[PDB]
Amino acid sequence: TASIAQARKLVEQLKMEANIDRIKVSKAAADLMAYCEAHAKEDPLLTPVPASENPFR
Amino acid sequence: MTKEEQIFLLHRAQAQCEKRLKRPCLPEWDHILCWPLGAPGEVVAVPCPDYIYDFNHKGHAYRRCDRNGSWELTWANYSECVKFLTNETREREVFDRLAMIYTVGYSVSLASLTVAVLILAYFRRLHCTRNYIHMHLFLSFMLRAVSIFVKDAVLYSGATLTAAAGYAGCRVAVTFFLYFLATNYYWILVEGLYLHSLIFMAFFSEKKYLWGFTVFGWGLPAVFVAVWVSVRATLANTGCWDLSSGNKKWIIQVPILASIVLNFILFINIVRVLATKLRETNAGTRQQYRKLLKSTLVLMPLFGVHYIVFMATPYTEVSGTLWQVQMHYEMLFNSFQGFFVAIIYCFCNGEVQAEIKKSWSRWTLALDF
Amino acid sequence: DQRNEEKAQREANKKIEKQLQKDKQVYRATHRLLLLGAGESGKSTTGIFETKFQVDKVNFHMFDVGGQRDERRKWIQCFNDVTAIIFVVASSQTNRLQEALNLFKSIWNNRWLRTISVILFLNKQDLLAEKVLAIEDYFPEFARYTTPEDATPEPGEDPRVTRAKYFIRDEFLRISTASGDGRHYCYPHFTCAVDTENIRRVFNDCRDIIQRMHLRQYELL
Amino acid sequence: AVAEIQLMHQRAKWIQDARRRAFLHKLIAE
Amino acid sequence: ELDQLRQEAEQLKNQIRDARKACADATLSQITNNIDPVGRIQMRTRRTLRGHLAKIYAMHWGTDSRLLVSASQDGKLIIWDSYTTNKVHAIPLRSSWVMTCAYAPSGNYVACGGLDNICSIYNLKTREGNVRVSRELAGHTGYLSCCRFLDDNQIVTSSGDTTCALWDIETGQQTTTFTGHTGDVMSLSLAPDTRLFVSGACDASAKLWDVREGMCRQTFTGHESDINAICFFPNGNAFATGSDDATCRLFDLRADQELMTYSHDNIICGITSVSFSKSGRLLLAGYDDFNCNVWDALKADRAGVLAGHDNRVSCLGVTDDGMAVATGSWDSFLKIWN
Amino acid sequence: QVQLQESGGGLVQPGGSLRLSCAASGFTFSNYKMNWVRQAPGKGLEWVSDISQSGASISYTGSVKGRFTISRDNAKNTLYLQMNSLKPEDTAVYYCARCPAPFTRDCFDVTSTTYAYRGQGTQVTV
Ligand SMILES: CC(C)CCC[C@@H](C)[C@H]1CC[C@H]2[C@@H]3CC=C4C[C@@H](O)CC[C@]4(C)[C@H]3CC[C@]12C
Ligand SMILES: CC(C)CCC[C@@H](C)[C@H]1CC[C@H]2[C@@H]3CC=C4C[C@@H](O)CC[C@]4(C)[C@H]3CC[C@]12C
Ligand SMILES: CC(C)CCC[C@@H](C)[C@H]1CC[C@H]2[C@@H]3CC=C4C[C@@H](O)CC[C@]4(C)[C@H]3CC[C@]12C
Repeated sequence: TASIAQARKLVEQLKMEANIDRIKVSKAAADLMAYCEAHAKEDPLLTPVPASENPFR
Repeated sequence: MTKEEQIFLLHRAQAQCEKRLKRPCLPEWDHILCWPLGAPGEVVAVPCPDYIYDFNHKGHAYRRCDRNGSWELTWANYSECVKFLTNETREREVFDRLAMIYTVGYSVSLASLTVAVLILAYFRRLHCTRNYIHMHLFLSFMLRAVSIFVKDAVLYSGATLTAAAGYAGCRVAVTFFLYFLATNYYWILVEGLYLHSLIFMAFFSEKKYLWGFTVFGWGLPAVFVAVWVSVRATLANTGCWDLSSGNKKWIIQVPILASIVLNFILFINIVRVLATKLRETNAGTRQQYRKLLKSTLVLMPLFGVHYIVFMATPYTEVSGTLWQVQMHYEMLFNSFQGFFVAIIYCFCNGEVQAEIKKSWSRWTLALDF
Repeated sequence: DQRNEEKAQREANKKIEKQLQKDKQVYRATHRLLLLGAGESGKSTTGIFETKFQVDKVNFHMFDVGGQRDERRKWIQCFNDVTAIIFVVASSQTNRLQEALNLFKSIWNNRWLRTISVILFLNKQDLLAEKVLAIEDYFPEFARYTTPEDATPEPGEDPRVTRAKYFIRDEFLRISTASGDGRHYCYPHFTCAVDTENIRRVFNDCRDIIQRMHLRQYELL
Repeated sequence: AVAEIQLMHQRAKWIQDARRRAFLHKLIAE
Repeated sequence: ELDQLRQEAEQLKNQIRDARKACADATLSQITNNIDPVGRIQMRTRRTLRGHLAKIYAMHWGTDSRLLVSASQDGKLIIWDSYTTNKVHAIPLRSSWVMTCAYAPSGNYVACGGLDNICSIYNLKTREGNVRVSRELAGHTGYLSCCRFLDDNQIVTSSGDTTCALWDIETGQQTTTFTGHTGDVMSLSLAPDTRLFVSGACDASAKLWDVREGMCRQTFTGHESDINAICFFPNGNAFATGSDDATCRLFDLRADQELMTYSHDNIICGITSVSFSKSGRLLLAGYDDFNCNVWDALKADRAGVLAGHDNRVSCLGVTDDGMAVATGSWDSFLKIWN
Repeated sequence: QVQLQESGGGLVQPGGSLRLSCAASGFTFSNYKMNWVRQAPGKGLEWVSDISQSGASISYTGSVKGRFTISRDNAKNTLYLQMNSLKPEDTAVYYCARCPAPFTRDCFDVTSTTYAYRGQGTQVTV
């Protein structure tokens, strides 16, 4: 009865995974754009930094 | 050089004629011959001198003293004496071809061995003990080439054109000539020993062998050269060190001869195992024969196999069959050896080609606007 | 203070450099073997086991893969730097030989194991002798096969058993010659259940591998 | 022997003959 | 008994698929049309750390963006000072094979794991002045693939026996266990708040685990082959995965599906490491074809390429302040790109 | 989601003929080398046959060499196995297995410990 116990556990796992909150893709994908926009300036790879601040130059 | 001794002998001869001094024509010294008692109205025949190797000794120089005790209005016949300068001048034409072909060879082998050392030194991932010893080989070829050009300049100035400056210049020139020449044959022996040690020991200490080979390569010839310089400067120390003395020329000849027979033995020993390595891949044909042929052709310029064809020959006559065959053959292969060991090993290497291609690809990608 | 730290770290760097210049020397000298074999096979002759020994003043580390998982596709990529992989199979339930054929095929064709050589042991040569009175069923090609003219048989061996030996060998040789001969080679051998020459064999093949590697560097082989 | 060294000695032997040649017939020189 | 459970499982899978298709109102590649391009990011090599003898397998930036730990297969573990290129510590390991190494957030501990199935935690305090084994953990039966420090006293580990574990370093016992995978688990990544984490295995699924509870919440099956790399987006609500299929995929924790796929027709090589940048706009992926592609994480276009390595790129790390990017490969060199 | 669905089987008489199918859903079928694995009752997994990406290179187990015909259909994404001259000793559970990596030659798919990339299986009895 070990294999049927494992099958039951997989069924219960799928039941746990199904009964979750799902947010719309267009909504969640706009939060990522808001994040990338808000934290644009602070990025040192997007914008190259003068050699006086960058300790590797 | 020799010309000063010749003048000294002439001065000594003048002194000897004077001591004899201390109606016949009276004896006198006319800076060439000391003349015996002449007969009036008759020609006096004195044989061509016996202290000149290149003159026909047998002939006679006619000079007639007249009945007044004076020389005929000075008459002399030198036709019989000068029987070999024609043959000399004819043999001079032959030497210029040989004098040109090593200049051409050591121009090509100079040009084609700067790109190789540029590539090897410049690239980072081509740095290894193997590619250190190859760099020492190529820089020994370069030092050989420039030690030929330097020697050629003093040979030119000697031929076509102060004196003491020429002497010491000649001594420094000849010393660096037969030092940089000596180091090249020892560095091909070093490569012989290195390839013979990898196969037959299966482990090696990079630092121990590197410093051992470096010292054996550069340091050890300077001992031979130094001993030769000191001995030559002890016994002769006159003129240039161009003229041979006797057995002393062997002092640097013999330690070089015994680096070409040994290096040849190392060659034939290594080839035998390649027969095994091919045979052991058959059990595990013409293809194997072709691979062995190729391996032979890419291993014969490195260890200088062609040297053994005429390595041991006694010194022959200046003009002749054997001498010209030998010298033409040797000058051709000694000259083009540089270019051959350049093309076969540096240009045709797979890893070098790969690196160059990748660097070229990076350059093309960088040029994208 | 700013100078003292920039002197102390230079000395720390030099001491670590000196330690690595003695460990680099040790690491490059010693050769490495991977003892990969089946469970049925006699591999005796934590996760990983290690044997350290030396022959002719040459150090050999041999690594026995112990209690791992049967999925080899990930952890085997750590072994692309050993000097040789020793592969031992036991001649004989399922067709274990076919599984050995498939495993050797996968090892050979692998992208990251093209520069590593394989040493091959055929074990249980006595059981093959015991099977002559009781094989041919799982291979339809054993009948259409003749014994090599160029492989000499040892005294006191039934020619049928030698035929089975050379057939099994040629089954591994056809796989090894199918592709990628130039880069790496396969060295098949024979061994009894109890034998002592094996270590000398491995030594006399590891030298061969290193020699062929240096001759590959000079573009000769 | 070494061909370049052999060549040097043969060339040196050939070259060292300017005293006897220049001394005996100065007419071509003059 | 098995039929009523397998058919039910198929029904539940179809329900999840239909829920995902129901919530798929649009894609990330539609709402990002009017976004400025990141231009050509031309990064330069500033340093080159040359100390390792064998191939470099894993590395991990410290929280100060100054020191980094690098693990090779020669048995040495070397701590590099990124500025002065001085080797600070060199530790000889008891085993030769290493697959993971982790640098604690406080900088007191360094953990390493490999095929030996024993995770060695080293205390860097050393008032004596020499490194010493603080405690070794031996509770795994496969091989230790990846480990990460939550804090000084807790460490999450991933094994090759299809299970993940959470240890307590002080006691040396397993707090809990994570048993959901059906293949070798390659790597994991911790959220900044150390509350949730993801695990990528060799069954093309990604499991979202609750650290405190001890259960998984979500299973993402968008890949075709084994997932090697996994990295959290800097806000902790998305992550990108790199599989052997040669495509990168970006998943979401709230949309419960993939947002975007990164693929190029001239690339057929496997993915060995991924890492987001500080802002998250750039995604750095080290491929099997001896270079690192700089993907635009909101446009799915290549910003540039880091073709500095001469062998397979094995590990890639980005600093917490985004000042540098260090890559380690099997040529035994560490390239620090500006 | 990589999923494989075996089709066909059933009880047949020795000397008969039978065909199988393998529905390959959720991946680029054309770029993967695939193979057949079987589990004899009370025995371990043994390799039967395989087929490359293009379909040029084909190999069989010796005991079934020349008796089976494997063929892949990249148009409809389905693996098709023909079995002629059936034997009472060829009864087993059949697994349609996929190689884990694309554009490669080597495979490691004989693992009985819940290898993820094989189908649920079909029963063939004689
Ligand atoms: C410039 C004039 C006087 C000629 C000088 C010739 C000699 C003294 C020079 C020319 C080439 C030089 C060598 C070139 C390369 C190396 C490799 C290095 O790792 C050690 C020194 C060493 C071995 C040099 C020693 C000195 C050297 C042999
Ligand atoms: C013989 C006379 C005329 C010239 C002598 C030149 C001497 C002083 C020079 C020329 C080449 C030099 C050698 C070139 C290379 C090396 C290798 C190095 O690691 C140690 C020094 C050493 C061994 C040098 C010692 C001095 C050296 C031998
Ligand atoms: C392999 C190498 C090292 C062998 C070197 C042998 C050398 C050192 C020996 C062997 C024969 C020796 C020569 C034998 C005879 C003479 C004649 C004498 O009036 C001057 C010295 C001289 C010219 C000797 C110099 C040194 C010499 C050349």
